[PDB]
Amino acid sequence: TNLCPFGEVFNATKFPSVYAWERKKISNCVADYSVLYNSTFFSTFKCYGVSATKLNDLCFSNVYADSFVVKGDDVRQIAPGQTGVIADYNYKLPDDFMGCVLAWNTRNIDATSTGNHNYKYRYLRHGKLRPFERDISNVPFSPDGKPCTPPALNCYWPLNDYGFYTTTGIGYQPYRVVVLSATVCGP
Amino acid sequence: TNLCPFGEVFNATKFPSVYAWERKKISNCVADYSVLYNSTFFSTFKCYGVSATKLNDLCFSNVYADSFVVKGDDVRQIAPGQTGVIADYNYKLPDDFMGCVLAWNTRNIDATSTGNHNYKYRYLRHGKLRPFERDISNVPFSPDGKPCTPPALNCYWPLNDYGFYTTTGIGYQPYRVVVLSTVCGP
Amino acid sequence: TNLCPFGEVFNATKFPSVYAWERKKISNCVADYSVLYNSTFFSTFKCYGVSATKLNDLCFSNVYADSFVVKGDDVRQIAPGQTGVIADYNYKLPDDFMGCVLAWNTRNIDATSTGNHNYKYRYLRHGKLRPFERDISNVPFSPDGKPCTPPALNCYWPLNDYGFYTTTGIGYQPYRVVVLSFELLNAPATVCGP
Amino acid sequence: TNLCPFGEVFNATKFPSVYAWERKKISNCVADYSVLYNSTFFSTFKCYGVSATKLNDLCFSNVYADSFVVKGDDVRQIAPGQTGVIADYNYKLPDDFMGCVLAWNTRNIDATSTGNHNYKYRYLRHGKLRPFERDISNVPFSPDGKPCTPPALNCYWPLNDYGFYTTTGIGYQPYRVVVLSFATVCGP
Amino acid sequence: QVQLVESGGGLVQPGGSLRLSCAASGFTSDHYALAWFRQAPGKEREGVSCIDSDGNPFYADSVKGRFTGSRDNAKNTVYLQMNSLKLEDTAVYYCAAGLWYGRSLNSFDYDYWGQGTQVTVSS
Amino acid sequence: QVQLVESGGGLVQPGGSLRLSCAASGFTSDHYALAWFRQAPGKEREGVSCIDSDGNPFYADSVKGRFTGSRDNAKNTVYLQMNSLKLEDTAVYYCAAGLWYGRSLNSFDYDYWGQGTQVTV
Amino acid sequence: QVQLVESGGGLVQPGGSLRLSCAASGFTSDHYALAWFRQAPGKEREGVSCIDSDGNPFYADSVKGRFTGSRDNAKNTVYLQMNSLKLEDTAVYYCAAGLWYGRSLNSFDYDYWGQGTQVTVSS
Amino acid sequence: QVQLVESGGGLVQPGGSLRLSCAASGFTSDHYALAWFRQAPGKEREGVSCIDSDGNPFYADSVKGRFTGSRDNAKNTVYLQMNSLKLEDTAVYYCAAGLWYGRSLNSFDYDYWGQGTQVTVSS
Repeated sequence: TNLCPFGEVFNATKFPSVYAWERKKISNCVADYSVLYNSTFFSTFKCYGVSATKLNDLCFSNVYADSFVVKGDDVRQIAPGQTGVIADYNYKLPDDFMGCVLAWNTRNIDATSTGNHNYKYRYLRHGKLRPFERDISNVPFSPDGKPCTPPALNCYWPLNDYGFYTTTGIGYQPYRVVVLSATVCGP
Repeated sequence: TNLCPFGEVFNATKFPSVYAWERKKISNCVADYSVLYNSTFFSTFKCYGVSATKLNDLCFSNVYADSFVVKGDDVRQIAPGQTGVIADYNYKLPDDFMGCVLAWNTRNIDATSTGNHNYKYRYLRHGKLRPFERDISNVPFSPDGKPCTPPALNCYWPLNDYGFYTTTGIGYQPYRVVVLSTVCGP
Repeated sequence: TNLCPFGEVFNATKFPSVYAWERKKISNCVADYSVLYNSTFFSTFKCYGVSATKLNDLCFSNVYADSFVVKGDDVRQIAPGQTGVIADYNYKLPDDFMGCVLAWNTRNIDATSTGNHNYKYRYLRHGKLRPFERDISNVPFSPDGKPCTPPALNCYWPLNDYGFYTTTGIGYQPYRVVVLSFELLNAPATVCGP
Repeated sequence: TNLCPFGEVFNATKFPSVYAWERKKISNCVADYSVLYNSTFFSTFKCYGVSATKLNDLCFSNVYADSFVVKGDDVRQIAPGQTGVIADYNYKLPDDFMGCVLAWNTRNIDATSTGNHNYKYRYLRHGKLRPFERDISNVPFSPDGKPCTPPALNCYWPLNDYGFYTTTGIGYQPYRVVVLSFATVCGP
Repeated sequence: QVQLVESGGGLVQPGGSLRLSCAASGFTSDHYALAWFRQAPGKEREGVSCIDSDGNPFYADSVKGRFTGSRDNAKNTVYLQMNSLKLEDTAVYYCAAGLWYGRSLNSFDYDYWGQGTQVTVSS
Repeated sequence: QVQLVESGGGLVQPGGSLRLSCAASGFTSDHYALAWFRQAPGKEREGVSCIDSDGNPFYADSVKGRFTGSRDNAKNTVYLQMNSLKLEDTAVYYCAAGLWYGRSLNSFDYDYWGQGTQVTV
Repeated sequence: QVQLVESGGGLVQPGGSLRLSCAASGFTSDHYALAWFRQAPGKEREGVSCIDSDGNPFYADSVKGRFTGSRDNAKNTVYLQMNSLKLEDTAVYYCAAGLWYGRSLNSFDYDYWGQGTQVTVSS
Repeated sequence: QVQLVESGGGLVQPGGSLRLSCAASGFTSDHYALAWFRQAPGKEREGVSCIDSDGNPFYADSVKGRFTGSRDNAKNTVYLQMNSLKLEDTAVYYCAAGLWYGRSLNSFDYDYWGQGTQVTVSS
């Protein structure tokens, strides 16, 4: 009877960095995906292994929504078979994934003339991520594996920052991504 | 509550070569895929993009079954994203495929001590195949495209032969493949 | 004794399109490759399988220089193992290549505020190119291969044009490329170093 | 002048495993590589980035020869751009490599009906090898990095053994490899 | 490999109409969406229209009501009719497909790009 | 990339028991099928057992009723318990995976091979 | 991509001669050496003859003095003359290419394989 | 695989000096050339300095006499000394490696890019 709380994730005031992505579990509701693909709010709406039109004719146990933020040239890395720093170290999707990817430009809220460097992503890690694996540790990376703090030789900090100004192209502009993976049914 | 005509394809005495593969249309029936994987008749039973256990809870308009025969080393080419002569020129599957692949050894019925060369495959074509495209032409291939005489220079026949003996290993033995693409589950 | 006529190729006023690239044979001269690597006239100077420094201590029978013009983002395709329209249909390098690639920006001579579309490249062909193969034909491409004239359906022209304006970045800006090939199999060698 | 002591490396009675490969420095001699290419002693003689006929007219400071032994199916990994257990963890070649690879079958000398497991190769390491990098350590591998002795859980030995019998095909048979990398070694 | 070939571009006058075609040759997938992109000198290629996997098309807000795109089922050609042209519509138009069983109006999602057909609106 | 690590092989006498473990490394997908293979010296690589994509396991007819294998999905480790050993079960045992939903092959046409752990009787 | 096409196989009698052709429809991108392989039912693929890229030929121990192989310099065609045939030379013959300067008569060094033309010397 | 990690960037004041380090990880080749690039917000990535595989450096005209870069043979590290700084030198600096023998001051020839350490010049 009750409908799924989608606007709580889309009308959300604050979004986290990619490495600290968040997942909200959806259960015991009727999701009307018809209004979503027919809405121009999203510039990117990609569904893998299934067309969104047919989601209205399926039931599911639970639906998961991973919310995070990356720049444009790194939105394509949220995809099966894709490699790269965002896919290797921050958010990996399985090649047999079945779901949808949603994204839209947010230069209006995440870009400043001074530069909004609050958004960080991981560029160093010991081994890549499993699908849906989440490494939010912030211990200084080292090649030898032996823990070091200082900014001395062969010791680096693990997270790096996105630089979001207003002059950059859509490849460097912030996009807000929401990935979607018998209680949650169609109409 | 009509049943799908499955046994008519599996217990079939005659199977075609890969280049001339055949498709049996399934319609107006209830497909119970659960009973099939519980049978040891297939040595190879791989499903792509869906689990066979959940197929029992799905409806479809029509189901297509492509029957053909290749050797072992050429069974791996029957797969999405796979390349090779069988996939390039004989039977190409789409990378976004959703279905199952079935195979089993048939050395006992398709191999002879002299060599059973009735099974042929295409190794020359002008361009690769689209998904589910079927080229059963037997015109002497030429690079220039101009039709020529087959024993002439730069003029070859398009089909080659499988040699299926009893003395060869299981890599060279014939396997019988069936690919799966109102028709509901129970 | 006599010096190699390099400046005739580098200070040459006019350069051809990529698909119709031209090659000048160098013979019977002393080539000093040290001055070239030490000169900033080229912004891109990439040598494959050999260092330009040791060419100054080497002999060759004849040296070949392929001159042509492509845009910035497509200079990366002038390399062994590189794919793409320029490598597939206009200029293919062999994977066992041993030589050097030279390039430099020429927006001052090949870019206009209106657009210089005189430079064309091939984007359609029936089969990719062999190493050093050159197809300067201008026949309308067809999928079936059968020749067609009609610009009415399923028949397209093989050449497309570079649009070189002044406002675009160096990725769209014209670079004038000169590729250097060698040869030794001829028992007498003629192009030597100092 | 002095001739190069090649037979000392090729007619050698003892060859090391791949992970413990050895390199012999050659200096102060005239190598005539033409006589080698014309000899049937090697079944595989592949040269990368250079022709063997023209090597006879070239000078070098010192010549290096890496000797080791692997099976047929693993000979293909001794090549630029090649991956695999032997190439990743035992002997890595650079993509810009310039030299020659020599090999020949030695089932008559390195295979027994009982199984010759004396030849070992590395299948576990923390990170791949640099070109010409050599890890002859034999410390128990661990995924977590924490050193462990007990071989029961999540702790494995880094080396594995080749089982070389006479009944297996040439894909499983031992071959003896000699790799050559690169002014004392000149032509005539 | 994969090939996209645009055709139909040329010099037109304001208020007029144009038809652009682009055909896909090599496609080992089955459910790819097809879209049209335009780029002016010194600007980033904007998403003009994006047609679903054999279904409904989507246009950018800047061309809504003026442009119409569609696909062919038998062939692998998408058409885009450009009505009521303006002077800002001058650009080099590209077709792009991408292999994702969905739709997007962003340039960074399109694994496979076509070629440049010039569209000029002058007098 | 992906790596398969076998463990548990050793010398036994007939009638005994053995357990083999195998661990998978590269998880570029989630519904991978896992199987066990053996090959005697100079013989063709036989399919021993195949465990579904987190489902039911399947054994070859020659070892049915004698062997039992299964995996843990959380630990991504496959185990194979080998009861009632014989002398014909002597072979070099291999771990292999494969990227196909539910039931999968018994033939050798897989995608990822492990490393030969020897079992002797 | 690369493609090799064998031709010339057929039924012959002992003591005769045969010539087999193979065409290299692949890229000249490298300095590839080309070789000849045969395989009988239930046996391992033997390296028959190998002609390097530099023009030098090499034969297997079993056919030395009996077989002669060569390449076409202008085109990409390798020939194999088989003189003084026997019944043990019966096998399915393959063309193979390898991307090095030297030579090899081993099956595992041949990254690119041709098709199979059958040669029978029975009766 | 390949990994490039820049280090040494930070907030500085005009007239000072800086040293930047970047380390190479997964290079299966031997003589790859190494270079320094800088990218201001909304601007095209400028070539700062490029040191070939043989150790010889090449600088852009805008930093000649002001910048000094060099490589370490033993360690896979490239260094860039930045003397006589200005406020227009504020940019995100990148190291990039290219798989040839010579030099290239162009961004499009490298295939392997670093992650980028920020350099800010304030007062």
